[PDB]
Formats: sequence, C-alpha cells, structure tokens
Amino acid sequence: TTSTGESADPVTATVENYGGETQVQRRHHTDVSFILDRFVKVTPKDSINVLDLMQTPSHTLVGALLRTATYYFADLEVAVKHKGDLTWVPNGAPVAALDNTTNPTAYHKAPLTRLALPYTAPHRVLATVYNGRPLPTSFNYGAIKATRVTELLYRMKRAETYCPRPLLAVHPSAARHKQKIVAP
Amino acid sequence: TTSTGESADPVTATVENYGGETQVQRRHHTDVSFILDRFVKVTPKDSINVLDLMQTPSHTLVGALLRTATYYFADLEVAVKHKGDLTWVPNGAPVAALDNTTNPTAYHKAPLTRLALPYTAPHRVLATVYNGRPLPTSFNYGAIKATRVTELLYRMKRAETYCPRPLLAVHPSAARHKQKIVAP
Amino acid sequence: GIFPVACSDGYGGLVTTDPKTADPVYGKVFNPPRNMLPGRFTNLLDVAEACPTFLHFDGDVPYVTTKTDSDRVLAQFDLSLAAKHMSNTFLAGLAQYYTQYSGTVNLHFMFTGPTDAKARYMIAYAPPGMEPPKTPEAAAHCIHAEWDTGLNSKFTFSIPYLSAADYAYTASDAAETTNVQGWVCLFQITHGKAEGDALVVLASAGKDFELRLPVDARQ
Amino acid sequence: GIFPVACSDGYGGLVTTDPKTADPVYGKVFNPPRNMLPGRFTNLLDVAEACPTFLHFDGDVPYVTTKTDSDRVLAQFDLSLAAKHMSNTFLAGLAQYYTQYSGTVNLHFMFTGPTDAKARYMIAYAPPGMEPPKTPEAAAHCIHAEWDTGLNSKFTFSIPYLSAADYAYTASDAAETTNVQGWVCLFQITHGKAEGDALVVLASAGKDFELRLPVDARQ
Amino acid sequence: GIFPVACSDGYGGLVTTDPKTADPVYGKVFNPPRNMLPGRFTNLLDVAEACPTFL
Amino acid sequence: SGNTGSIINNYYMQQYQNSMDTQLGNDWFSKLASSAFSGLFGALLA
Amino acid sequence: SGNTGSIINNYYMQQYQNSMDTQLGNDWFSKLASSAFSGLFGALLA
Amino acid sequence: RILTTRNGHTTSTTQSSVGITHGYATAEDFVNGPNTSGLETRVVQAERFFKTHLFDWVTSDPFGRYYLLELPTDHKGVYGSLTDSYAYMRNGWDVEVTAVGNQFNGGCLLVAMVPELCSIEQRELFQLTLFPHQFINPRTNMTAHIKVPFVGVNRYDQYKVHKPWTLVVMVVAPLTVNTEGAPQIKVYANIAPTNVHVAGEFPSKE
Repeated sequence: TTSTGESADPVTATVENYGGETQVQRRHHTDVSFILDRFVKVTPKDSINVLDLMQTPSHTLVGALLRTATYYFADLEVAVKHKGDLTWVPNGAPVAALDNTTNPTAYHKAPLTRLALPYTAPHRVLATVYNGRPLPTSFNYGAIKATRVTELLYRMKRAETYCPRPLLAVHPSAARHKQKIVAP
Repeated sequence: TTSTGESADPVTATVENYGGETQVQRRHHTDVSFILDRFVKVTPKDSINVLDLMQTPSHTLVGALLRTATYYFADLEVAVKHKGDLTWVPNGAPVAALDNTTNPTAYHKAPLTRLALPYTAPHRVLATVYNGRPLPTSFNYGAIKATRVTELLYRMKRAETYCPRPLLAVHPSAARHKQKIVAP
Repeated sequence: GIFPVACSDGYGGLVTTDPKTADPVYGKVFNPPRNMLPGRFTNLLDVAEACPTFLHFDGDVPYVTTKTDSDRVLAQFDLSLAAKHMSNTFLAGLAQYYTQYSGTVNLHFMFTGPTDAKARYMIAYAPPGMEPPKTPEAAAHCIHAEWDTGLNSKFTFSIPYLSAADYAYTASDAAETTNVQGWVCLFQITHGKAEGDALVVLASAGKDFELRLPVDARQ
Repeated sequence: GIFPVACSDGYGGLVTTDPKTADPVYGKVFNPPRNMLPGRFTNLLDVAEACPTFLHFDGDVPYVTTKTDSDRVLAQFDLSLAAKHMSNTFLAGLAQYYTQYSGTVNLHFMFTGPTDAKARYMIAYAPPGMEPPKTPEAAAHCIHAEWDTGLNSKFTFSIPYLSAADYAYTASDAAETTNVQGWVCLFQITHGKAEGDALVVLASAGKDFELRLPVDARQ
Repeated sequence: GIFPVACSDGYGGLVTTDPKTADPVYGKVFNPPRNMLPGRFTNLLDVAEACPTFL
Repeated sequence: SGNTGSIINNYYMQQYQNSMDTQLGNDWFSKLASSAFSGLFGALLA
Repeated sequence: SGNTGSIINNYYMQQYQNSMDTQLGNDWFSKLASSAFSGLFGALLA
Repeated sequence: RILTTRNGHTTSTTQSSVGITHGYATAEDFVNGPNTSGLETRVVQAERFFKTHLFDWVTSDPFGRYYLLELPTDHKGVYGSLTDSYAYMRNGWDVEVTAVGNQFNGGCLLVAMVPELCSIEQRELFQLTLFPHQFINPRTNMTAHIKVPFVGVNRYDQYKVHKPWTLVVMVVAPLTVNTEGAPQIKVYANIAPTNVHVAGEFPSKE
C-alpha cells in the first residue's frame, strides 16, 4: 500500500493485502473515562493540601495518561486518611476559610474518609500545560485541611481529554527492556 | 438610560444600549434555601446550651447571611460531639426538664450525634433584630444538655427570609482588598 | 437466613453540609398559621436587585461633589466586589459568602443639586490590561454613557460582565497587583453653577447577575 | 420493631478503584457552558490512530539513512511495545499503563531524499522461534512488502498480530531472552544515487489494535 | 431525617463458603474468545460415568 | 428545595422529618426585580 | 460511562453526586481514524 | 496539483502541494459566549496573510533541529493594532510554510502547530506527529499548509499574557545537496488569522 506520506492523512493498511483477515477488536480497557477512573497516590502535606491533579507523579498510570492531553475535564473523588476534622473549600476561596466548620467538614471516622467533589473551577476546561513551568492559580479543585493528613488519593470521574500530547516509555539500554515478570 | 432617581422604582439598564447582548444567568448558588443549608460552628458551653441561631458568629457565611433578614423561619439540624447522654427540650419548657430521660435523649454513639429538630417556637416567624440589643426569650429552638459538649453545629432547613437588611464587607485600607488566593 | 450486607469503608462519616435528614425524635406538633405574612423573600439576590444601596467615598460619604479645576476625574475605582467603595453595599455584602460571580452590576446616579445648577457626566468602563483613563477624552474610546441633569434626577448604567473565563472570583488575591476585572471611571464633563453640589450613587444587581459556590470566609 | 440487617465481615473496606460514588457535600452549582470546544478526544486510542509519531534509531534520530555496502539490513528490532525504538512513540506511551494488547500496529515510511534519487525497500515480519533474517533473500520467505520511491513519498505497512494466545504482554519480562512476538526487519534492496538520503519512519495503532487491563507500573 | 436501620449482631462475619459476591475493583476487561473449545465437562460425575478406571 | 441529594423517598414520614405547615384564610422581591425598566426614556437616534 | 458497577439507581440525585453540565448555542479523533485509507493505490495483479 | 488560497484581498499559489491539513476541527466552535455579554464583534479587515522568516536549513543541522514560533507574533498591520485596542481576542490560524530548494535536494522537514508548547523534551520529538502536521519533502512538495481553530481554557484569550499556538519546524532528515541541489534552503512562513473577534476597547494613550 503506497501513498504520499507528506499528506499526513491517516493511512492504515491491513493484513488482507497479502491475504490475511482482520480480526475483532475490543478496546474497552483503553477508553479514556474507563482507564482514568481509579485512585492514585499523592504525597500529602501535613495540614493544607490544595487539590490539584498535577501533583500526581508523572510516571504513575493515572499521572502519565493525564499529562498526555492539553485540556482535560473531570469531577474528583478523594480518599483521605487524617487526624481531626477534614475541612474542604471550593475553588478560589480564601485560605482563611479552611478554619470554619461551616464549610464542608468530615468528622473523623476510621479507617479513612471518602468524598465526592464537583468540578469547581471557573474555566470551562482545565489544562495540563499552560503557555504564559507554573500553572495559573485558578487551576485547582480547592483545598483540604486537617490536623494532619496521612494519605491522599485522587479519583477522576467523567474524564474528558482534548488535544493529545507525547507519551513516553522507558528507553532501554539493550535491544529490549527486560523486567522480571510474575511467575510461579 | 435616564430616569428620575427619586422614584426609587428599580431601573436596570442593559448592555443592548451601546450594542451588547445580555447573556444567560444561573443563580442557584444564591438561592436562600440553598445557600443557608449547611453546618456552621458555634462555641458551646460545658453543659446547657440553648439552641439559638443568633449565637453563630456574624462574620461566618451562615451567620452573616442570616442576619441580613429581619424575619426568618426554618427547621434545625444539629450535630453535637458530647460525653454522656444528650438531652433535648422543646421551646419554653422549664430548665428543670433537661434532667429527664423521658425527654428526647440520644445515648452516646461515637464519633458524634446528629438530630433533626422541628421549629418549636410559638411565634409565626422569628426575628434577627427586635425593637424593645437583647432578644426576647421566646426566640429559641430549646436547649440541649450533656455531661459535656465538645462541639456544636447548626444547619437550617427550609429557610425563609423576609425584609432584607444591610450586609457589609471588609473595608480595605488600600484601593483594593488583597488576599492570598490558593495557588499551586 | 437474613439479608446480607457490606458495611463500606470511607462512608458514613458526618458531613456538615451533607444532603440528608436527622431521625425525628418528637412528633405531631402543629405550627401557628403564618400564611401570607408581608415582606417575604425566598432568594437573597432578589432583595439585592430590588433595593439598591449606597457606595463609599473619601470623607466617608456616599456621594461625590462637583469640582472646578483642570481635574475632571470625579471618582475612579476597581471593578470588584472586594473594593473599598463597594464595601458598604448590600450587593458586596453577599459576595463575601460566595467565591465566584458573573453578570451585570448596575450603578444608579442621582443628582442632588438645586434647580438652578446643571451638570453633565460620563461613566465609562476600562477593561483590564491597560492603565485606566485619566481624562474624558481618553475614556471616550471605551464603553461609556453620558447624561445630564434635568427633570429626571436619576440615571442607571449597567456595567457589563466581560471576562475571559465564564466566572470571576469575588475575593481579591493578595498576589494580584492590578485588578483583573478592570476599572470603572466617573467623570464630570462640565457644570453650570454646580460648585458644591452633590451626586449620590447607588449599586444593585442586574438582570443576569449570578452568584455561586458558597463559602465561609470568616469576615 | 425496625427492619433488621446483618453487617457483613470483609465488606465495606475502601477500594481505590471501587465502582461507587461519594456522598455530596455542597450542591447547586452550575458550570460555565463548555459545549463544543475544539479538539476533543474521548478515548486515548483514537488519538493514537489519528496521530502517528516518530521512532528512535542510532544517533538518536527518527530516520535511517541509505547505505552503500554489502550490508542491506537497514534497521532491525523486536516487535514489542517495550522496545527502545518504539520508546518515544505515543503508542508505546500508553502501553506502559496497560498489561496486555492485541491487534495490528501500523508503520509509516516517508522517503525524504531529493527528486533525482530513487530507492527500493523491503519491510518484513519475522515470527518467533527462529533467528530473524540477515539478508533480503532470506527474508523474502516471510510476510513482507516492497515499495519504491516516486510521486507518493509515503508507504504504510500493517504488522499483523500473530500469536498463540489471544493477547500478549506489553512489558518485556526479564527472564525472556528472545522476544516472544518476533522481529520486524527493514531492508534496502537498492538505491539510485541515494547515498546520504534519509527515510523517516512513523508508527501508529491500526484498526483492530486493542489494549486492556490498566496497571500503574511506575515508569 | 434519613432512613434508620439496625445493625444486627451475629451477622456479617465472613464465611468461606458464603453465597455472595465481592465488590468489583477494576472493570471493563474483555476475555479472549474461548467458545467451543474441545473436551469440556461441567460436572465431575459425568466424567466419572463416561471414563471407567482400573481397580 | 434546599440542598438535598436523595433521589429516593425519605424513609420517615413527611410529618416527622419536618414540621407541618398550616394555612390561614421570590414573592415580593422577585416580582419587584422583574418590573425593572430596561428601556430608553428618550427618543433613539441611530 | 466510566468504571461503575451499580445495577441499581444511585441513592443521591444526579444533581448532587455530579456537577451538572450546561449547553451553549470519540468526536474528532475517532472520526479521524475511521477515515483511514485501507485500499491499494495502484492496480492489483493476481 | 495547483492550489490557490485567498484570504481577504491577499492570495497564494502553489504548483507543488499535497493539500491542506485541518487541525482538531473543521470549523470554529461557538463564538458568542456568556462571558462577553454579547459585546464581541468580528473584525473583517484583519484576516489576511503576513510573511516572516524562520531559519536557514543547511546540511550541518542534524536530526532534532527545531524552531519555535509563537502566535500571535509582533504584527505591524491591522491585526497588530487590534491587540492594543481590545482586551480580549480570539482567532484561528491558517499557516503556510515554504522551503524551496530544487527537486535534487534531499532530507525532510516536519512542521506542526502545537498548542501550549512549553519546553518539549528531546525524546518527546519522536511523537511530535501527534499534532497537526505535514512533511516537506523536497522530492515532492515545496509547501506545507495547516489550518487550526482557536483553542484555550477560555473562550476569549488575552494575547499579552498567553500565546495559545506555537509553530514548530523540525528536521527529521538532514539536507543533502548531491551536487545538483540548492546549497542551502531558506524557510519562510505565510500566515493569516481567521475568525478574529474582539471585545473590550481600551482607552487611548492621550
């Protein structure tokens, strides 16, 4: 199958050329909303933690797949293990607000506490990369405060991605990347 | 758009005058019943605490927005963290009643205890400001007693407000009021 | 057997704002009938649209007096709900309990001077990104209105909501040097015999003014 | 009485990936309307099919230059998504977050040389179990294609998914000495006056390419 | 209020053979099609009837 | 009406969860704000 | 749409559990990948 | 393969052309949003080409040589003045890049419109084809042509503090003269805005 490469129009040749037969595909596991819905760990800070999806490590499955889209939208679910009373604050609210029990506050109930949070940012859709290294302060879901927070998790809901970006793998030194695979 | 200012009739000019176009509004977040339904902290007293909405601090979101209406009505939800047995009493009942388990009593169950309480006052609608500094003793939802109460919260339900009153913001010294806003 | 169930972790902890109801202790009470009492408001914005309130100026007076000099700038201030001028209004009263807003903010002007004095004014909106205008001739290129005194004493001007993002923060961040929403400027074109005469100004929500995301900021 | 119930053991513990929703704290907010913004993608494979990306070769360049010598092997590498050559592609970018895949992987070739230079190439698939071919005559027995330069500068070749098990691991196990999925080999049959001329290569998912079982491997 | 409930004693303890299902963690996977493979037996007695063995 | 997220009926009777209203025999401010005059008082030119 | 295993309706209103979308006035890449050319550009022999 | 592109009163003609590549969408999204209160306007006279130099592509350039160009750029025409007279703008870009050797030169170029380009990694260039692009292969075409809409987290953007698009041109294969080609190739760009809209007049300097 020959064509003009400079066209950039996608050209997918198939096995039927030399006499194969194309099989059936089931792509559920690569679906954006499916693959990004799960918890990923973020190293917390003792008291105040601004909820931000860019704090996830870049090499994690949720971190990497997030960063491959310039423009992303989703709700948020958090799972927190903390002491005291976990207080949440909406986007753009003053830091002095986190001390008010009137704001949403989850009294400590062991082992941990799970919340579901709406998309609170003013911008129609958020961004992983911004041209203006820093990202604007308006990108965040708000912050949470507690006497101390031991663990923090993010789970995206209804994820939507736009304008894909490079996704890199580990570069082997030898001809292949050889890892020890689970075996009995 | 010129008119007679002394009329006090509301006059709202629009952008279409110089050629703009008015956009669409969604006001859900300013709805009275919506905005006032949430918990707000009140500094308790060791044993007997009379349930009163004016005990909420005036600068809190629920406290301030309450005080902007002369005449308010709503049910009440309380969230209490206490030792012993929390005993509630309806409006206008003697103080000697709080010692009877026959009155509604919530046995201690950790972490805390949440109740829903009806509007118990004799007056058709309560008031934030009364002309007669003190407010009449008949304004209250009753009282609660426990061996000791560590925290107390109020949540208004079905709120209804009448005859609005001034609502003040913080007065800047400089040309603007500059606060540190949450940023990554 | 009996219906099995799974008690799930991370659920059930109390939430101050949670959307569910307490278990009723004490039943069968009837309220004294309150139906159709006067002066009811079900939404805190409607009282903000129907009842404008005064602004705040130097000398702590809710008006600005005509001036005779080369300086025609009558009053100039940021467009924000955290401004010092707006601080006394009812409209900027609700703002402190919400993070974000959108829509139009109306300003009302009423000329108080005697019947033998006449003046002509200009209100203008200076969008962000450039210093606001110091002269009416400079401002004439912005969005503006112009009115003068007469039989009607009151003028009403709608300040548009114009921004990149569909909503704008109520509070003013400390790291913000220059206002994000720009300025509004009030000028005095000229005045007949108006020296020492007062112009009171008022502010109230517009038709499309919308306010969301409640928060308790203290204050 | 009241409806009895049984709190069951081993249920209710929090699960990071569990399929259930948190209890809403704070209600009645409206989003700024975002409808029909440009450039939306709902699935991370569609962006992998519609946007091919470069490979990686010696000298760290995404192309291979024609060579004049007895050695006609232009480039040769494992078929795996963990290969060093694939490492920079977007396609091998998603792989690291999934354990298994199946389906076709397309390769795109574009000849960059001047209009007076002509070459003819061979791509071939060497299945596992035998050493891959070192000469085009040896490879001619495999599955292969052959094309040459001309008006069209680009050729596209679909590498079949051929394996015993219906799926294949993305990662390369350390105890695997020889690739399980075999090799693909790119040869230079001959070249007119093509010395020093570059052939850039690209890779993207095929029609039937399927990827499943998400996992967080670090990386 | 909210729907009241009574947590009952002696219920909910884990039972190795209990007849109920775990909460799914990780969804949307598809199996490689296995339909009509040879030599299937759904019951361990049928293989005992059709294949006698030595004493 | 307020902030409530239950798509299923409340477990307790309406008579308990809340206090029952009675009758006898945004109302005012929305009916006030809806009457705002958006027009021009004088003749329009261009 | 995402990873959700409940065959029964969510206990909380759609308005609470999630943020409500609004309107105004795989989309692109699937419509791009579906247009891929699978054919042969030249004449076929045998 | 003749193609004539007309924007405003300006045109361009290319006898060797591979066609147009439409990035991320065929047509602009909704222009009139809730955030501007309908005070936006379309500027017709601003849509037209303008020309700029990129670099000189020589044999010494290895693989990986790249040139960023951020858009909008300094513009002395009508489009430049708008940026100073209006606090909010939006527009799409119709981009065309031209590198003319003769057909005996060799090597290849990759031009792409990359939204939100900040410090792309060296390895990340192998996947650079993910963005809208066309190859310039002197064997075939002298011209690359790309059309992309306005993208951003806002419906209108302020071009002072934000540049949404970045034109990037990368060398996928190094140049080869082979004695019959041009000794070096100069790369130019011919770019026009599309669907410009503005709001929020500033005051003047006086």
